[PDB]
Amino acid sequence: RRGADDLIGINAVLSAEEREIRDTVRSVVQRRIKPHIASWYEDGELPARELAVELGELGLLGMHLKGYGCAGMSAVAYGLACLELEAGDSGIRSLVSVQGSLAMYAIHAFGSDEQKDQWLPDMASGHRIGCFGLTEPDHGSDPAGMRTRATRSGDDWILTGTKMWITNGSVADVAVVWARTDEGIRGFVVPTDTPGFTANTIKSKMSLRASVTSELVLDGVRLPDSARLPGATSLGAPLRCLNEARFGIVFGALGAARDCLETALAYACSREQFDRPIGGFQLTQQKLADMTLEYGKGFLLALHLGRQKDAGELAPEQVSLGKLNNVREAIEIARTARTVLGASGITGEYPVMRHANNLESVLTYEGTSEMHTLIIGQALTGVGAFR
Amino acid sequence: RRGADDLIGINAVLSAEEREIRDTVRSVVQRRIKPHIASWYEDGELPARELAVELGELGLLGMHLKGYGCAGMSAVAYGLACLELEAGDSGIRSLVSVQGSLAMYAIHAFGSDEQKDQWLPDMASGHRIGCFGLTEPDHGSDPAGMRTRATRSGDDWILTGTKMWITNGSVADVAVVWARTDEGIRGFVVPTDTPGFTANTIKSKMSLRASVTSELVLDGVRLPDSARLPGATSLGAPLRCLNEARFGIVFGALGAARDCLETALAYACSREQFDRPIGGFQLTQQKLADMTLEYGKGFLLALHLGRQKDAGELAPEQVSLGKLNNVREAIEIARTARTVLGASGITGEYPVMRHANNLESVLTYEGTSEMHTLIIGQALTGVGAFR
Amino acid sequence: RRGADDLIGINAVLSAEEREIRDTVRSVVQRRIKPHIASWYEDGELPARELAVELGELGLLGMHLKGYGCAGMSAVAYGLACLELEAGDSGIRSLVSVQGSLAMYAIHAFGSDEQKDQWLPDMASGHRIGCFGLTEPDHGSDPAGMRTRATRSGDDWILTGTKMWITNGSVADVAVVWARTDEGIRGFVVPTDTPGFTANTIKSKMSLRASVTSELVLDGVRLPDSARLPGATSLGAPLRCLNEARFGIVFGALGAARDCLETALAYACSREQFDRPIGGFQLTQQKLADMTLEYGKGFLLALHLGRQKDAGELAPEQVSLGKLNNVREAIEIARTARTVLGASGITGEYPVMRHANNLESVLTYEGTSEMHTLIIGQALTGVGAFR
Amino acid sequence: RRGADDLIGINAVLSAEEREIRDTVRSVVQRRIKPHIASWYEDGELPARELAVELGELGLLGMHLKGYGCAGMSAVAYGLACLELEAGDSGIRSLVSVQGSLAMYAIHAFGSDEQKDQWLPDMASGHRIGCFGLTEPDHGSDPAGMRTRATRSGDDWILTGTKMWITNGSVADVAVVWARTDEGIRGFVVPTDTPGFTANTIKSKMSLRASVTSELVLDGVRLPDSARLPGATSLGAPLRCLNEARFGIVFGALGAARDCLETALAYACSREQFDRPIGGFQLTQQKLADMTLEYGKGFLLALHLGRQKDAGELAPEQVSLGKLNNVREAIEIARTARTVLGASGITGEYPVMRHANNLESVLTYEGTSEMHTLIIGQALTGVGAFR
Ligand SMILES: Cc1cc2c(cc1C)N(C[C@H](O)[C@H](O)[C@H](O)COP(=O)(O)OP(=O)(O)OC[C@H]1O[C@@H](n3cnc4c(N)ncnc43)[C@H](O)[C@@H]1O)c1[nH]c(=O)[nH]c(=O)c1N2
Ligand SMILES: Cc1cc2c(cc1C)N(C[C@H](O)[C@H](O)[C@H](O)COP(=O)(O)OP(=O)(O)OC[C@H]1O[C@@H](n3cnc4c(N)ncnc43)[C@H](O)[C@@H]1O)c1[nH]c(=O)[nH]c(=O)c1N2
Ligand SMILES: Cc1cc2c(cc1C)N(C[C@H](O)[C@H](O)[C@H](O)COP(=O)(O)OP(=O)(O)OC[C@H]1O[C@@H](n3cnc4c(N)ncnc43)[C@H](O)[C@@H]1O)c1[nH]c(=O)[nH]c(=O)c1N2
Ligand SMILES: Cc1cc2c(cc1C)N(C[C@H](O)[C@H](O)[C@H](O)COP(=O)(O)OP(=O)(O)OC[C@H]1O[C@@H](n3cnc4c(N)ncnc43)[C@H](O)[C@@H]1O)c1[nH]c(=O)[nH]c(=O)c1N2
Ligand SMILES: [Cl-]
Ligand SMILES: [Cl-]
Ligand SMILES: [Cl-]
Ligand SMILES: [Cl-]
Ligand SMILES: [Cl-]
Ligand SMILES: [Cl-]
Ligand SMILES: [Cl-]
Ligand SMILES: [Cl-]
Repeated sequence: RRGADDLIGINAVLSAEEREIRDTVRSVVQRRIKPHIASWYEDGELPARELAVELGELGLLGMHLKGYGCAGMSAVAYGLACLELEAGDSGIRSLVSVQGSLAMYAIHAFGSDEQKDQWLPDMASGHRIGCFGLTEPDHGSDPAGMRTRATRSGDDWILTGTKMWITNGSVADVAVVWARTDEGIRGFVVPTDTPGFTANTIKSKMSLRASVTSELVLDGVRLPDSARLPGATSLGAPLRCLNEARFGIVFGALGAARDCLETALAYACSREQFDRPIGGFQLTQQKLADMTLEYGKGFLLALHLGRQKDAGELAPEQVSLGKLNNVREAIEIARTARTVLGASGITGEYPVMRHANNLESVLTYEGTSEMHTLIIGQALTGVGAFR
Repeated sequence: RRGADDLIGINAVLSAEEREIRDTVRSVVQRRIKPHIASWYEDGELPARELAVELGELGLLGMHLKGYGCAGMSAVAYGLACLELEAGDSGIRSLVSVQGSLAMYAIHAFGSDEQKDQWLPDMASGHRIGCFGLTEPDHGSDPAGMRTRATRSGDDWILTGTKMWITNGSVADVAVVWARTDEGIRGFVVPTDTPGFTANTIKSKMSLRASVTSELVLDGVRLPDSARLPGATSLGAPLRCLNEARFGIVFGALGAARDCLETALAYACSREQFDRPIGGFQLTQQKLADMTLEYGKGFLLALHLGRQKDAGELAPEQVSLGKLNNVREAIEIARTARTVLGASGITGEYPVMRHANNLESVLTYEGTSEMHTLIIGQALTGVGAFR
Repeated sequence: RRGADDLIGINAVLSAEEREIRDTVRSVVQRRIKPHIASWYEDGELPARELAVELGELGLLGMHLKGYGCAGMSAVAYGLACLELEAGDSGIRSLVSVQGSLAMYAIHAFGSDEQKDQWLPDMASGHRIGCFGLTEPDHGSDPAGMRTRATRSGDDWILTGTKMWITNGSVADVAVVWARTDEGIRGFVVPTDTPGFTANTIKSKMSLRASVTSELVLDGVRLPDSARLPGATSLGAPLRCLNEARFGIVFGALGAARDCLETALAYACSREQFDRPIGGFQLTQQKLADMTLEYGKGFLLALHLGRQKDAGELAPEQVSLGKLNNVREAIEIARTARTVLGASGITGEYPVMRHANNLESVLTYEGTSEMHTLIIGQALTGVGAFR
Repeated sequence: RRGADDLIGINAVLSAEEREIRDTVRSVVQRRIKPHIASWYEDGELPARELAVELGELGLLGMHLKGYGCAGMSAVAYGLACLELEAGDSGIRSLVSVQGSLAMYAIHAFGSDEQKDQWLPDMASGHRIGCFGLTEPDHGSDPAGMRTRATRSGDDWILTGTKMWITNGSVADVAVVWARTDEGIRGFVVPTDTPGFTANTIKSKMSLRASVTSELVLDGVRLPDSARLPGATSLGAPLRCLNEARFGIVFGALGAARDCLETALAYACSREQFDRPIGGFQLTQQKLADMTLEYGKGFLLALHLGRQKDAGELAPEQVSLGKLNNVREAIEIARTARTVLGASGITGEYPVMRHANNLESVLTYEGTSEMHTLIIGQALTGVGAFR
């Protein structure tokens, strides 16, 4: 029996430095996440604040950023880290994506030196948690239509609106909030203790239950001009953040896929029915071959994109190739794997249903499958088809 | 806007009697199931005993059986009832399938007059709950390999083994248990208070959470010969029961599909993005068209099979056409529908994730997709390919 | 071994009258089409004029029309006839569709009594061949944009434009030609000997090679006002004709599917590999089950639509369900069947490649898959998404 | 507008040497193959002998072999060459695959020095054409079951049997023929002028029409022992040859895909319907995105396998990943591309139907999709499921 990674030949196309980072994160996941995750997911509650500190002190927050206590690792090493985190759980990887590639990235890329120096080192250590308030109840795929507004009042700004589906929102110390102004989209560094700001936890989730997801109500929150991100002057600012986060998801989704594929492979060799291992039936082999193919193609695509990113050669339409492909192929792998487990596959004895349900959120967030199709389509044709 | 049933033209191919039964069950579901189901599913607990009484007193237990207080309705009317029940929830329809088409059916078909007279009227009223113990930890798709044994001891039988994944097991008054004997497979009517018999509820389910699913331990349970089902003399007896239950699932799965499709259709007309209803985008219309097609083809297949069943013309390989097709197409409808809802689709605000997760169990139980493929294949070729 | 029709149970849902018509057409196909079709297809040439006479004298032209020597058969019987014709070859069924459901239908529905009396009886006998000139080089899916014009000159009309992909065009005696005028779309009965009218046969076809497909050049063709179809006053006139033809295709495509499925079933039982019939392998059974399911669902959909049509209950969006589904599922059946035949499947020893290539034209013509998706989508949502 | 190769970023992961070879072969294809291929394919006839000389003198026969006038290029460069050849036509690439990776390879790997010195330089120049006789009428996927026999007669061998579907057979000077003997499978270098040897061209092909495909009849062909390949002592010998040829197909199939994708991309930008380029509709963009993804994933898989092959790290189950994936994804690309062209796509004005029909043979030969599934399955599970 050859495992999927062995059959694909993954280690041989990575460096020793990359493999070391991957191995380090895998060990963190096996030790600190996997023993608890079934319970956190079932309960829909996790010690998010304590976990952020743990992960930050381990060097896992802001991994792809430079300075301020961050790891400054390569795009490929960061990708491998995300893959390992998500093999643990997509909710856990989501906490990390929002912290580093959304909230910290926004401050790193568009913030004043005062904002960077105030927030980034404590965010890298996990002692202060961020969130990224873009989506609203009525505006998700079309953030250009956002209705949260920032209006001037003397030297201050007044922020009024509601953000929805905001990861980490209820446990966040700081919110990077996007708003429309009379001169275009702007972003603000919003301490969550500011009067007028409330965060409400979303309950009854059937996906991403080991993550905090919130409504943010900005009920006329008054901020000084110094709270504005000076470098953010258009919708392109939040979109640059999304493209950073999307890259991590390109790798991350493959971790959930891998965990499911490995589960199905092991089960197909151990479980017998009709006097042979179920892996000895053609219909089982078809599934295992198909899943291994999409995992391997997805990994080679992710690695290619990461190598391009490190070389400085990576556009949003290229990231969209990876995001469109790897998330939908991952969720199909999870679904197929569950069928191989039969009834055993319907409980948290195995990770497959958790992965499959989690991947519903990953499929939708950071641009739906349709959004990525249209981004790629526009690149290929020169014609937008969003409207 | 035309709804899916209107576009397909369903009412015109049903009788007034059939439509009345359908409407009656729909009203029961809307009144007695839908207001509570989100909570029952989340909690993984429901008042199963009280619900059985409610459903029985409403005429909904043993619907397709004749006599003993049962409705004696046609195959088509029974199918429509199952569709409505499952549009409520597959777990609820499962409680009903096990009660009527498995446990009562077995007694009705193979029982002595003493067994029928003792058990069936109280089962039809819901005052006594049954379960059907075929599957074991190591034998599911291949029940011919079952290892639960029944051995003679004087005039008594001693039953020893474990059954697993048994719907209603922990709340059952009576268990119809299948065992191997020196002269072939036999079935027994096992009061669950018999010494040596225990039932343990399976927890941590990610599917069918509004149903009771159990392990049955038969630790040398001593029964008189009068507990044996006299008419059951081979594996064909439990298989006849499965074919009755499978028929109800052929219709039932379409109810979960319908509920999801209707949800997606309504949302596509109400939700706007990029300044139009999302139903005004081609990619949305593709989904809605594809889902409506598979729902309608699945319904026409179910109706055809039901008409054959009423005419006396329905073989197991024909039932397998419906079971193979309608469950996998239903789960694909649920999955696709969830994508149309975006983030809103990930909570129990909408029924789609519950339906999709429930359908995992329906896909596996009563013969997996692979089993039905091989049943149809053997019919088409004359050659078995199970081994 | 049960054949697909036997497993589905088709004869039991048809009348004796319907079965008789079906059987009669099957015999015509077996005797007059199947012995020659491989040669006609390879050559890309067939005795179309002689064949039209044969088919007309057999009662097969204008089958669903009433009067003028036409059969006046039901929608269901007509459908079954089309299925049998296409099981022979889609090109042959195309000749018939254009003759009856397009060219004759247009005259029957919108013509003057003079036009009907002049043309229809000789068209029903096959002694005069029609064609239906809607599509142009630059306008296919959007016939509202057609640029062929009809302009008044005294009491005459002058028709100027080019029609393209016109079945029967080079062998037609009469062309029903659609044109834009200052008062909307109009249709004309155009004798093909009219000065200025030329028809050029399209060559190098890789599909529908046993059909004549042509360019029509109307180079200022002068016609009296009596050539205008008086009842045709908008784009809805040619669209009504298309909806008649589409209905026949709903059934027709299933004939090509059936022929391929039957071929694969027979081969799977006869061909041995690895010491068993290839039908004894699970992967083969998967294909045979899947194909049989889509054939049967497609047939039940077609029959349902035909029963609605006879009852007067059939809208264009309902026809589109059948056209969208049955053509794409038929072509997938043909493709899958070819794989079962291995190398033997690549020559005209078997009909599968001819059917698969023919179905490319059927998938595109009478509204592409995308057009039908959007017709169904608009019906479901109330919102057009063509633009 | 970004082309597919540009969007994927292919040149940046190749060397200048690799790009030069690719470019050289592309120019040969554009100049010597593309102007004639529509006619050769339609006619089912090509100047195969003259073409072999042309290709050999250009260095394109035996590209991956060392010595004897062969190019000795890397696995990656050879792959790129095959991709370019097949973008021309799969039939043409097939002539090359059989010449180099089957017939020459067999002699190179298992032949005596006398055989190598006699045959290989004239095969590399194209002045002598080879074929590879493994498949028989009744044994294709299971060559272990072959019935062509070689029996000893004094110091001679007598070869008796029929080989079928043999590329280049009717134009071959030499046939590498596999036979069963009393001591296992053996291979023979068979001059085609040997008495008793006849080759018959297979006609009525609907695929690979620009290739010669033949029946070989070995009617008691008498050969000296020196005709035996000394190094071939089991079924593993012909299988090693297949694994060499399969590798070239992993790349080759992507060339047919590319040509189709490029065709669809150009057409989507040029063709207007409903007042916009058809590439401006969402359903068109979905197709273009999906095709580009599978082309790019397939290319990254091929390149990965080629890099492994050059490093000495490439097993048959790894080759099977590429063969299974790239051929079925290529044929799906061709099919999808044809739909984008509408009616224009059904003639040889565009290359898509030729590519799609050619790929039917590529899907089947060198191991069917099912064979590759089972090779991968056995590697993953340790259990064979062929029987
Ligand atoms: C658990 C979780 C966590 C988060 C988030 C979501 C979830 C579920 N998101 C929000 C996420 O980014 C958001 O859900 C997506 O952008 C999709 O937006 P909507 O859900 O509003 O769907 P929306 O209403 O946009 O779309 C609904 C459906 O219509 C389709 N559609 C929309 N426009 C279309 C068009 N023009 N053409 C074709 N189809 C179209 C969509 O693809 C989708 O299928 C978030 N956000 C945030 O700011 N910060 C965060 O931390 C997170 N985290
Ligand atoms: C919630 C719920 C509720 C119930 C039940 C299940 C569940 C999940 N069932 C049990 C159910 O019938 C059982 O799960 C199925 O028969 C499948 O058996 P296993 O789960 O053991 O899978 P099993 O181990 O048989 O199969 C595992 C996988 O291997 C495949 N496979 C097996 N044999 C194969 C072959 N020869 N060729 C190809 N593939 C093959 C299967 O298709 C599946 O994908 C049950 N039972 C009962 O007796 N009473 C009840 O009330 C219920 N209720
Ligand atoms: C062999 C044969 C025979 C005939 C015919 C065709 C063929 C191949 N037809 C013509 C046929 O009706 C025509 O090909 C189709 O209507 C499609 O039009 P075009 O080929 O111009 O494609 P067109 O250019 O319209 O479309 C090209 C592609 O773009 C897509 N597309 C177009 N608009 C779109 C939109 N708004 N949104 C999304 N996608 C869109 C299409 O679905 C297609 O995939 C015909 N005609 C006739 O009048 N009489 C006849 O007898 C016949 N017979
Ligand atoms: C144009 C062209 C050109 C060539 C060739 C073919 C063609 C079409 N081939 C022959 C080719 O290698 C051969 O067609 C394939 O190996 C498949 O064998 P059969 O066609 O006999 O199908 P076969 O009869 O083996 O299989 C029929 C079907 O059954 C399936 N099947 C078979 N066994 C199965 C199993 N155990 N489980 C599941 N499914 C199974 C197959 O996958 C296939 O779908 C060839 N050969 C050669 O020696 N030299 C050459 O040059 C060429 N060239
Ligand atoms: Cl991050
Ligand atoms: Cl746009
Ligand atoms: Cl029941
Ligand atoms: Cl069997
Ligand atoms: Cl007709
Ligand atoms: Cl529109
Ligand atoms: Cl070669
Ligand atoms: Cl084997």
